[PDB]
Amino acid sequence: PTREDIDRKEAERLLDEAFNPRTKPVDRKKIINSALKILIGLYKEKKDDLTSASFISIARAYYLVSITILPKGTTIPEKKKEALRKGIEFIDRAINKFNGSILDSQRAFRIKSVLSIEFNRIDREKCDNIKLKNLLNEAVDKGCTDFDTYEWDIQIAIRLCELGVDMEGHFDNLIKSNKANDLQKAKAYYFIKKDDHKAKEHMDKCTASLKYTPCSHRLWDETVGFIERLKGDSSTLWRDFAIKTYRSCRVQEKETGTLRLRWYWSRHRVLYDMAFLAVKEQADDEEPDVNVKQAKIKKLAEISDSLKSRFSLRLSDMEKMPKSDDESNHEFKKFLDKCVTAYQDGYVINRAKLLELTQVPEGWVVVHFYLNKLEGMGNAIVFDKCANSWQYKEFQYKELFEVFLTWQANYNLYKENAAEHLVTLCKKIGETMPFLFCDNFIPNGKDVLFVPHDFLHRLPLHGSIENKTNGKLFLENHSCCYLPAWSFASEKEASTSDEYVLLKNFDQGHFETLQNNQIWGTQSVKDGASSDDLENIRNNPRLLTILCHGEANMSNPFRSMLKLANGGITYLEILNSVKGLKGSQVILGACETDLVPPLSDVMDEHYSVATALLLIGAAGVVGTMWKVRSNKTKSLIEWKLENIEYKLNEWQKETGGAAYKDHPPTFYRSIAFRSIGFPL
Amino acid sequence: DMNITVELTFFEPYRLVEWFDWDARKKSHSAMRGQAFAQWTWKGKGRTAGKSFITGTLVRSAVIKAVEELLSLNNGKWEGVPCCNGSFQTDESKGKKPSFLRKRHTLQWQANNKNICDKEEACPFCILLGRFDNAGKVHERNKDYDIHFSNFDLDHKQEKNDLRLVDIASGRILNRVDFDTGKAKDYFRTWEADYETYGTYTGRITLRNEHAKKLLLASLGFVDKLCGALCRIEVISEDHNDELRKQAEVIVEAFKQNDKLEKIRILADAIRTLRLHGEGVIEKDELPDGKEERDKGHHLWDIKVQGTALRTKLKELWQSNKDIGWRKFTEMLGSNLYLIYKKETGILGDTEYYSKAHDSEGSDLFIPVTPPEGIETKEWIIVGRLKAATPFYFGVQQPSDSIPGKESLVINEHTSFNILLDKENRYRIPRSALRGALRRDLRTAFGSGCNVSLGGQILCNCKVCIEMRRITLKDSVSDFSEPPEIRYRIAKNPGTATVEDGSLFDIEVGPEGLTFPFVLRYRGHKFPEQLSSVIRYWEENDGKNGMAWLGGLDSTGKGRFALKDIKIFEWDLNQKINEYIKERGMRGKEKELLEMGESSLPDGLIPYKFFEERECLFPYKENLKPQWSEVQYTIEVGSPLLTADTISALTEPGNRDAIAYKKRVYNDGNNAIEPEPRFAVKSETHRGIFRTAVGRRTGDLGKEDHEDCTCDMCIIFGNEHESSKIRFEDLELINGNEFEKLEKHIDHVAIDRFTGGALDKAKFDTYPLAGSPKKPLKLKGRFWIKKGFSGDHKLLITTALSDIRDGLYPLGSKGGVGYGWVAGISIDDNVPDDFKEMINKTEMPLPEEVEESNNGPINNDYVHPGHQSPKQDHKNKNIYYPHYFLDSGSKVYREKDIITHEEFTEELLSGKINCKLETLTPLIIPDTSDENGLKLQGNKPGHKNYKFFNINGELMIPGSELRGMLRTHFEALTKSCFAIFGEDSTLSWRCASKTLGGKLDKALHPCTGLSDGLCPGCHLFGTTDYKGRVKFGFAKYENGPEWLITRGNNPERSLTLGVLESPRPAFSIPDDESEIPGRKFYLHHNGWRIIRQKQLEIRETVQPERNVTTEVMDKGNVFSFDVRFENLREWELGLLLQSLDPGKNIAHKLGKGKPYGFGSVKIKIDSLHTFKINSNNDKIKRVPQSDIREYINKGYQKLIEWSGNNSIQKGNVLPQWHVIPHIDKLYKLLWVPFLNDSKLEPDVRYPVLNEESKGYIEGSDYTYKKLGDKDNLPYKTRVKGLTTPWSPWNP
RNA sequence: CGGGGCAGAAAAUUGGAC
RNA sequence: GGACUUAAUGUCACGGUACCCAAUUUUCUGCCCCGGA
Ligand SMILES: [Zn+2]
Ligand SMILES: [Zn+2]
Ligand SMILES: [Zn+2]
Ligand SMILES: [Zn+2]
Repeated sequence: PTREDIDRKEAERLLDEAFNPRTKPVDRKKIINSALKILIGLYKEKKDDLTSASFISIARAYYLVSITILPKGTTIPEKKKEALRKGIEFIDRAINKFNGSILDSQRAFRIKSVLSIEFNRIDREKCDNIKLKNLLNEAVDKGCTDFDTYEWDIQIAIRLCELGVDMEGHFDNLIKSNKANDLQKAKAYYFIKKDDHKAKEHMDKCTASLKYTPCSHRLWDETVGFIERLKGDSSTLWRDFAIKTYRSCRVQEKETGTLRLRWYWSRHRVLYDMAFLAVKEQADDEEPDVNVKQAKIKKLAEISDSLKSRFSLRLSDMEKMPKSDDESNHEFKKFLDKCVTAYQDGYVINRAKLLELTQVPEGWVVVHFYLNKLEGMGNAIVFDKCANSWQYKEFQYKELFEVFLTWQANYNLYKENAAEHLVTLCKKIGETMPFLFCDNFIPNGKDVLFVPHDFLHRLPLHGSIENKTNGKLFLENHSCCYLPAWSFASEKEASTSDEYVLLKNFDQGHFETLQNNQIWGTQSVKDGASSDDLENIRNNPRLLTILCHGEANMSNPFRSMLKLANGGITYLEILNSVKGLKGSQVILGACETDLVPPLSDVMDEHYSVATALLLIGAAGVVGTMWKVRSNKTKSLIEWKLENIEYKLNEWQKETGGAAYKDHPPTFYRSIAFRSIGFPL
Repeated sequence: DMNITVELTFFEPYRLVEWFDWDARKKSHSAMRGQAFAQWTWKGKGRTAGKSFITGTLVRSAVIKAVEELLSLNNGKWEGVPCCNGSFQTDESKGKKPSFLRKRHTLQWQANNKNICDKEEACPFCILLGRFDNAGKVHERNKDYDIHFSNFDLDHKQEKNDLRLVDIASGRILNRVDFDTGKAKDYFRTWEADYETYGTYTGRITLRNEHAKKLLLASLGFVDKLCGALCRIEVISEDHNDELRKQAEVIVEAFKQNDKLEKIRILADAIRTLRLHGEGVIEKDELPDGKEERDKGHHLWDIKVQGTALRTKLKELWQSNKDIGWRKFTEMLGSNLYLIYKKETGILGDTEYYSKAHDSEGSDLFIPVTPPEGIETKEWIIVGRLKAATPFYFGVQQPSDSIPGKESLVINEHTSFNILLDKENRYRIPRSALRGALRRDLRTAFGSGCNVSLGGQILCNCKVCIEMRRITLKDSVSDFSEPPEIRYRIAKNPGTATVEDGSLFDIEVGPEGLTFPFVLRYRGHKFPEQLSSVIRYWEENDGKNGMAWLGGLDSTGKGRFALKDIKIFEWDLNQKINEYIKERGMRGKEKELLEMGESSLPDGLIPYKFFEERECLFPYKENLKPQWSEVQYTIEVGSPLLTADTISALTEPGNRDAIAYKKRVYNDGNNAIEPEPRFAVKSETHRGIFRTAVGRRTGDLGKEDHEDCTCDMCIIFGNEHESSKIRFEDLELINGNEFEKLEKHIDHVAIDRFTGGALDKAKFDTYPLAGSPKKPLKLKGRFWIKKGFSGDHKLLITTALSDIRDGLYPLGSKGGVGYGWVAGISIDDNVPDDFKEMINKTEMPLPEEVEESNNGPINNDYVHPGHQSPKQDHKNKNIYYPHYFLDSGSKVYREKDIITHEEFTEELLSGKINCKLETLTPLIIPDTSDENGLKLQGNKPGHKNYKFFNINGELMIPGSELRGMLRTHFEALTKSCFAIFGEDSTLSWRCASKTLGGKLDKALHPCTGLSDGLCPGCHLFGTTDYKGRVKFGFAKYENGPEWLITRGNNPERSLTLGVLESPRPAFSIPDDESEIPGRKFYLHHNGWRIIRQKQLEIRETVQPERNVTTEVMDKGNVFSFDVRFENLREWELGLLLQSLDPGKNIAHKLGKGKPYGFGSVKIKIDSLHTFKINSNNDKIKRVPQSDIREYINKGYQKLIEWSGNNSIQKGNVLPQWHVIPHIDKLYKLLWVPFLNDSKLEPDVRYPVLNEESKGYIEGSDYTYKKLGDKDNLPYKTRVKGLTTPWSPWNP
């Protein structure tokens, strides 16, 4: 009708303006909504009718719709899948239309092919390779080779060439066209002419350009997919390609969002695993010099440390965000806006101080752990300061996980009575990693600093049992310390006062001898300490104990709060509030599982409040790994009050905590203590 | 070797799924999800029949689980024979995986064995498990099985093995709700069967080793659940609906032909309510007829459906059918008509998600749990009843989409909102809703929890899931099977304050007072304290309210239940397990336990006496009690109240246009519906008033849309993303027993603006509740507030309450004429102390009243010159006409930038006016409720007798008459359009060209839309698409001597009027050659003495029945009323004040008998207030005289600017209203000539009959004969005499 | 020589959010 | 007695609240004078 053409011409302005990246996504979503709602009403008004030319527009607008519906998801969006699935149905009917025009059929087939490419990208069981191959062949048959004006033809040609269809007759115009990026040129060079120099140069240019692209961009996804394809073909370029891409990613990640932030795209774990594998493989060679091998092992440790630093979170958590006055109001909003704009950009237009790994005090041994997911392997890299040497080993972790899960499940039901499975877990730990008890790996009589990985953070590594008839414990011959990451170690000189503080808040008077000692400080709030009462210590004391409860949060680490006689002080609040605990020693009463949530997968990057205390400036924390009785905590507090010049492993050993064979409850109650922090 | 046959019985609805092969099962998500249900297979291609069964592998799984639990409870022994740990693992190499791959924990114990189980000897556990047999993963002969489980088949023992799926199953939809926001997502659907008819299955079990018979039998007796319901295991038509759909299509076609299509929802889904009446109403035709001419009025029941009317109708069709029944007939007719009409008239986010089954290497683990030796296990049962304290609602989907077996499309949803019932039309509480509510309350009481995940490779270990894995419930049904009622709901446009487009829907709700059975079972070691806290929160006792919220629509207060008659018992599973097995755990016999004495309980079941009371549990004191806070208050209404109800008004036989709202309440005692209905105000209006007040206060109502908005309203009252944090309830009348007549009959009419007569099709009446200033109504209600509110939000709520108290927002409808005005609010004494302190703080402080300087009775100082023709004749010689016409214009000014109602503009005033009324001549206000009030319709029949208008014996004046009088005066003053007019009419002599609407000027036609523009009268008082800005109230009687007492034959407080009838438009327009003159007005005089003296033989066989008798009021009476306005300009207020009191020696007319000199009143202003709304929350104050005079002067300036003259200069000129021509002409009509000592009593009478009259006196020959011919009076002279006030007709 | 009119009309019956 | 209709050393589906947003209301004086077989 004469109304149909005018309506289509009016509504096409809004749909063609969608190729303008200037508009913010918050307005892009509403303008595309209007441009889609003007057209969809015609469907329910003119059911079983239309000119078959505005029918393709329903699918074309729907293709651009699944650009803003993708976010606000955790691991996979349920509406991005629906949008393409629905746009397929509204183009299948346009295909069956008998208009017979050449350009209209070409455009309809182009839209169908690109929608099917996206569907196959996000879903394989609903769109196999054979159907995509047939559809792309049909699209090529109609003459969809206008490479000089539309990048959709370039994408179609690249996808067809990656499948196994020879395309020698279009390579010249594919290369000549200026609307092709570096990755497309590299793919064309590699998959057609089997050349290597041009592919290396082009993808090197692409990787260099990638340094200024946020992680929300799809270019990272295409790059990782291409590198995976190269690895699958057993090529040689992937070893350097992975390392260069990892370097670019590490450079780009340093944006300093609240000093600890990420975006959680689907990749960035397989990329790190692939870089680790490439470095290890290129270090496995028999080079005539050992300095290059030492450099390679140091690079492996560097990669592990760079991965272990921060943690990622999802939009559901970074939206439902507790707020403060300084950082949460500005940095979080800026990061959110930057990430969203980056996500909705490439779909419109295509174009303290860190220390040194070798700076440790004499007589110290450092162990780095890494769990490889791409190959299901374990690693352990050690560095000896006196000998200036590096080593590495391997192990399997497929049954240690099951034993740990069994221990956790039994403990969650019978707290004390689950002490029999702790011995089994410790024995399994000792058997799985025998290099700990080897003189050629860790010399006996030294100090060990542990930097574990995801699910190894919850294992009592200091209570391992050697695999023999009369095996002994690890802490008997050594003295262990823990650290979530090497980036948390900072230079610190002990220049503090000599006062003691107390902060007690419990349900029953389990601590009666405590809170009545003469040595306690005058700023103690032993009768119901509150959230702002902790903020009243500013003289840098030497000891501080906080006897209270804890509240666990399952999704947001920033929402876990320390239970006090108030609304409670949270992770963000404890970072933004306490300013007077620098260089001191802290002791917590009894909690390590009241804050971290239970885990179901092999990975976990959650953090407790001990890391928060380490961040404000504390020089060390002492806590109990699981729930115990108040007698042991009170005895430890009194011992720490009496003296501070003695080690913790000596106290554990002299209390008869190494009698796991005789009384498992004694072992359970004794080996629950560990020390956090690195004495610099 | 033996063969035992067993049967299985269900006590709750169970679930059904379609049968697929194991290889082909991976294609269907529903088949993968429902792997533990009963299976259904078709019989033939393209069929709707089949048969159902239960596989023996599932029964085997349940039996071995029961065996494991029984062995665990007894430290791995049974009857003194020890058992081993068995085996539950297989190797992928040297074999193949089993078909189901367990994903839960396994109870284990100490071995305490000396012989390894082998082919020569095995424990009963290793015998029940097919360990050492000749049958593996491939079935070959069925004989090698040492123990075999066969399939279980449905018992169709009666007849007709050809069973249809539609007669056994039904469809339903469930969903998942997010804890933080309250919204839902990822729904899914299933099938539900009927356990009352098809609930028995028979199967066979074969066992060949006599070393496990006792264990197998005990395990069979220990199984409690299967296929989603509690189970027990023992060892031995087209014509009707087709014809009705055809008739519905016929009715739809007839309605479309008659051009009445939107009216189809007034027949359909409104005659559906006849199911609450019965067949008696149609069997006697007691429907409320239509009068409309007293001959054949329709009142909804006279249509054009290609035959006889809709009254010679279903009275002849119920007899035809008589088969489905009254209820089914009405319901199916209504549903078919509604569906047809909806079909005739009429993007993303659907997200129906099913949980997937994972498959990956290293994702299967064996986790054993070893409980401590010496621990004890128990089993607690809780019984009681759930009582509904408020109407409830459990939602379902349209029955057309719920057919089990069947199913390029976008969103299109219905509006009926059905309710969940069973096959016998009884009310039901599903187990899923109860489980969801219990889980939510448990998570709230614990303080922490998790959002449920559906993948589930390892089960969650949080605080809530651990307890929820031990809780079992039951499905509940009632004993009441009567049809539910229907609630209507609309929305208002904030701009024009009227009904918005696309804003109508209805819901079905149940009665309040019903009771349902309640069962809860917990198994474990120790009874938790959080569960006790939840139970105590749900219970009600000794001034405490139950706090159980179930179902949807919690924001409008639907579905608050209460728990009573609680009994708690306890089993002991370490020494009383044989008794538990023998009694089957009382599965299916819970009502007997609810109604059983203590001595009759079986062995093993003992009462539990350790249930903690309130105030002793740490939970429920820091978490549950401060969750919701209650505010209660009483509202006093001193005016008639009407919340309109249309379907009831057109259904009950009272034959009334509009009636009040009422509901049905169920009575627990004697199990019946209480036949006295209760009047109330719906909670939707209660919520809407508060929401609108808050939005207008904070200015968030003006936003265009709230798609992702997060304004203050979206925070307090919620939006489409997050639920609401405030919940309202009903306001119920409590003093209805103090009125001898609770409802009053009031009539209304519309008056034509040209002829002064009642318009056609403009008569209507209302039936509101009776309220008076000295005897007001009482309403009591409440609402709940969630914790976490800031001080600003509490201040806003308190300000809204104060605004409601002051009287800004009336309740109900017709609030612009004095209905539903609030007098005061009395807050209860149990509300929080801070709320009362804030109410006291925000209460209106002492206003800035003028210190009695110029704050007295504001009296205008103005003198009109008056007409001079009667001034020079003090001998009373001339004769004048009763009425004259006023002509002005025609030049009407219209405005396009009309003022919206959603903001208190800073430069606009808003206050109230108080005024008094004094009468000069006798006043008559008839009361048409009773046509025989004086009780004299005996010996004299056909003579109507009224009295004075009153409520509860208090003389009053309705606000409608005052509003109409001042509206007409303002229209005359401001030369606005004709609001009321008779568009179509014809004139005949003793055959005109056009109708009476054709001669009217184009500009004077009434406004019909908001685009062209609104004249000042319509822009100020209101239109059909624009709510007015002024309000009027009722006037009460204060003082006065008495009635007009006479001395005759009738009662002394009465009088007999004359003949008044039939105004004649065809008198001012001779024949097709003149236009209408304009508005018509009467004159003030003292002609009421002629009626009084001619009484007593005015009745003596002269007027048989054409006269009426009514009470009268004497001179010197005083009435007082109020006027409200808001968002007014300056000159508008000046004009309003000027029109309310033009000045001295000028009065108004009001009442019946105007052309006889009756009903002349004078109005004076007593005071004036104005409240200012700013950021600092200013208060009310009294304005002095200077600003009032400034307002009047500004109004004069605006009027003279509107005049358009430029010769007259503008400035600070004293107000002389006689300069403007039309204003002076209008003021000449209202001049009182007998006020001061200038009596000058004139003589105004209608012309008498020609020669055979009664009061005709000789002389001037004033009859119509002389002045009716074009020889003594030309037409132009007659028009000039009509259009000139105080023109004598004496010559 | 005669005579009663009106006992309702006009609009909104679903939109979105998932 | 049996197929239609199961497979066996492994079924947390009592693992999921049909859930969230909307004022049956806007406008209207129970009034009154000339006639036509
Ligand atoms: Zn055995
Ligand atoms: Zn959980
Ligand atoms: Zn809002
Ligand atoms: Zn108007």
